[PDB]
Amino acid sequence: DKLGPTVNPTTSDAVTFTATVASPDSTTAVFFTLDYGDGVTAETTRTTTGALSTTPTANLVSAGTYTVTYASIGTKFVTLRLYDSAVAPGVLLASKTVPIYVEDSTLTATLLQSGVPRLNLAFSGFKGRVSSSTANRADMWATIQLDTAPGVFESSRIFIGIAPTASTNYDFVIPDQVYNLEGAKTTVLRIYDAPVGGTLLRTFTPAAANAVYVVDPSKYVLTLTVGPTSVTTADQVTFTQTTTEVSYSASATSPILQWRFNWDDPSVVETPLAYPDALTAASNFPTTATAVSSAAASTFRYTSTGSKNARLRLYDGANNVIAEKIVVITVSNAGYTLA
Amino acid sequence: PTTPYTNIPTYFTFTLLRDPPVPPSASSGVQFACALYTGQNVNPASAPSAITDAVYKTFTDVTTAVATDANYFADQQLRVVTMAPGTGRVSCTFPTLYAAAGPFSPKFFVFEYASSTVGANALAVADTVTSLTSFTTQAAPTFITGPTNVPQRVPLPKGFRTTCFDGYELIFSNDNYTNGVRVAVDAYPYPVGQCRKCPGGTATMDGYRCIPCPSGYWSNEGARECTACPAGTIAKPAALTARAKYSIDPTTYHFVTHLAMGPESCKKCPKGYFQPNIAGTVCLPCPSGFVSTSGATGCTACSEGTYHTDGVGTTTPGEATSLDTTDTFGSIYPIIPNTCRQCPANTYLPLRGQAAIASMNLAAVSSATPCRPCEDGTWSKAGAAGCQ
Amino acid sequence: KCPPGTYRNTWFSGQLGSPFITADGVPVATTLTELGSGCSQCPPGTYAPTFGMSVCLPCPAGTFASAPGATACQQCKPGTNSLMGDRTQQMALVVTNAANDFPALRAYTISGMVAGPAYAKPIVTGPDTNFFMAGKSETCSTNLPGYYTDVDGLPIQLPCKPGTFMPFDTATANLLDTGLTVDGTQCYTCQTGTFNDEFSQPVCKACWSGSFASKRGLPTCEIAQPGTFTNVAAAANATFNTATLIPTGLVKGAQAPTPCGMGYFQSSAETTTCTACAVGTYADQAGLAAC
Repeated sequence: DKLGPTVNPTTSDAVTFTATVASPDSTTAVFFTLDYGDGVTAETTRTTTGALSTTPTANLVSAGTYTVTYASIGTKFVTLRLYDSAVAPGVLLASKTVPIYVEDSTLTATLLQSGVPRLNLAFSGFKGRVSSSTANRADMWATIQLDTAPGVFESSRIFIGIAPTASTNYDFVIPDQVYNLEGAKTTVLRIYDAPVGGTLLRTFTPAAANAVYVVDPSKYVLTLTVGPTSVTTADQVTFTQTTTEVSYSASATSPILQWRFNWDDPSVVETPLAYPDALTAASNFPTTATAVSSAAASTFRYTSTGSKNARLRLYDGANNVIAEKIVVITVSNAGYTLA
Repeated sequence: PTTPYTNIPTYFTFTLLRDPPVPPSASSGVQFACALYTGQNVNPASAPSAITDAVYKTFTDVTTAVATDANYFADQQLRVVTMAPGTGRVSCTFPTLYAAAGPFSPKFFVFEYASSTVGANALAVADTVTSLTSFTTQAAPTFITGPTNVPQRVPLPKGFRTTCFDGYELIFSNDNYTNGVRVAVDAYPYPVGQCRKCPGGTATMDGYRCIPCPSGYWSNEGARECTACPAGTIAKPAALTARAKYSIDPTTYHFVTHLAMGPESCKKCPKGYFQPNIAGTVCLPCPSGFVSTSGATGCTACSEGTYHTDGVGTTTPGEATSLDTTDTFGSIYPIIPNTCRQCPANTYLPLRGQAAIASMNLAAVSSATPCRPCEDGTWSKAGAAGCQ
Repeated sequence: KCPPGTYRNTWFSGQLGSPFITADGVPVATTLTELGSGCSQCPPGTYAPTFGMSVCLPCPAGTFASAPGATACQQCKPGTNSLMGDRTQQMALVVTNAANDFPALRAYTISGMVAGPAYAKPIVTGPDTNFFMAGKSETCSTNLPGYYTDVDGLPIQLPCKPGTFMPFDTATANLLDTGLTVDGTQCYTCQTGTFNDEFSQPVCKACWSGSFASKRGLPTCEIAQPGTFTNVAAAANATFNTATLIPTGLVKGAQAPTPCGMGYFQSSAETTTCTACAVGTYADQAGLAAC
């Protein structure tokens, strides 16, 4: 395997290799050599192995100089080859080949998630930028892959476009994709040159807490408890912002979602989108019940004598609510009488 | 096989063999009189008096019978069948109607038929009967076995759809499905008929069933006709695994193990195998002598003065790499030798495409190369087609 | 070529059938095959009419094939329908085997009004996880109470039209004349003093006191015209218990207009009680719109 950088290597970085050798049949000494896809660069010599046996032996590149810097980007076929004797040609016992993808350093690819992807429900709030450093670039395809789990597979090839000129960013739309883990994911946006096979050009990474997280809307529980219900148009309903507790109750590490409340009365516009109490932007949503605001107390009087749906909902990014709690309030004007 | 249904009119077939003495092609046809008695006493009142063939061979002439002759279902019937020349096997067919249920014992006899007369027991020795296994008729279940039906002009509230359209199989769910991807969940009050896209490997026309493709082809999630795999490819269906919790959106049905999801499944053959066809369900090992190159459509014949063994000693052999077989396919396509070798000095190959004959046990008989001693008084300069 | 009713794939053999007969809820590694050829038998839920094919295709909707070696699929019975899992399994909300969670698929999601005074949009909440018709590796499942199936072949179970109600079973009903039995395939019309403004309803709601209903199978309550009233006590829509998602305790409202007696009028329509005529004015006959 490639012991070097976990990400697909670029031209400059240069890779190291792990290759354990075992032998459940016999415990003798053999000599190994390493061909590289670009054989011009290097042609390793035959070095001795010891014992081997059923257990794998930490071998090959321990403190060696087998690291090779590639020149062309593409798929290179590294070739371990074992020989019995240290004379040319000897006897080739086995030869395992491994492909190593080397990407282009010039091309850049960034993934944006507009909103928080919900569970089950299809999430379309994705977007991709591809800034090419070269002047002219050929047509290019991309493949979203939701997770690194074995069950989930790479999607179909999407034709992102040409990116023909300059070093300007070229947005491409990404087709819908359904998640199902209700947990943290490792989204991978791969980019290919040709439609079928060809070569790998870039592989994006969630990159340290910008990872796609799947959220179950059912888990959220929000209480409203806003004043009375049967009061009349004269009486003022009291929003107690401290009493409205919002909690996720599924996992500790979830993204934050600004809340917003509506009276459902045309008189007053909806409340501004704000964060829960004593909580800043880009933090974990509280697993325990917490007020929407630290110290607030609203008083509202409904103008019209109808059924009012006082509704508090959570937004994030795009205006796509995941958690809404509505409460009905009725109004009557016939209770009064004068004589 | 033992017990037939109660009231369904059951056909009975009896196979008769004439054994290696099969009447010659150049001859005249022979005829036999197969006669049976079911056991029921619905038709001509009483059962046959005795078991002997004498009474049996005079039951009724039933060889020709219309369905509505009132004899088409006779408990005891005798028919006459003919063997044409050049065939040994004969089938006797008797329709039987069982009015009531109960244990019955069918008695079958066979007689050689000649010149309108019935003969003796066609089986060796006289008065031997092949008594069928006594059965008890079971109830007759009603089940039409055709395709799916469709109801005409039935009222449905809003979303419920009797028939989805091409590339969307039918679903019964409350959730708000659009196209095949869903939009909202728990929108409709009750559950209703929606349409899903269908996963990659599958492809659906006229969608109630969402069918995976035959191995040859490969599909995309929402296509009408499943796409053909290229000539020099295999279309290996990637393992799908399964759903573990019964509360996770299923990709597809449960019996479905593997699917050919997308063009990437169409892997290309390793060196030494060619794939001419378009289906390409299995790659074809190139025949002896002929040599391939990567995913090949046709094997190229090895040139004169050369044979076909491994090429490990030589430089740049065209051998299949471990990657191309173990990693992509596994053990179904091992590494077979693929290259041409020059026979050494003082031997020559006049013909093209004779490979090195192998041996499956080495310590018993050793394998060699099919080049020739180069008749005396002549030499050859390593690989040559004619000795100088 | 392979014989019809069987198959062979190079990438996989064997059958994985009946994954809803075992209590665990997992398939079985069936390897049955026909001796002469050796071709693999079709997995339960498929068939193979042609002689040669690699993959043998799933049973279409409204059909079933319990046996592995199926030549073709059989149309479901007139009563029942095609849907993976049995009725009880489809009607089960609780789970027994925690690991598999198999006997917990929630396919009903009924609209009915919840136990207690509340009224919650469909009682079962969350996405339906088990919904396929095609895959049918067992006997045809009986029909969800709300729906029905008239003809033998039917891909999806059809909902009962407005002004009708199919109860779950014969005995577990609310208002059925005692000379009939609900076999599923035919949907019985709602009884006098009920309304049904939607489909797939296992029982139609009794009209709220004000509005009444007289005829049979009425999609909407009839407005109590001015000049009468409609008093009734037991006029409460049935209460779907969450334990078994079945309604109960439905009692019909006032079938008759029951007009306003003499000396008592009702100017306003949709009213439960009758108002006395004011001083100075008289009501000569019963049923007078105004004084």
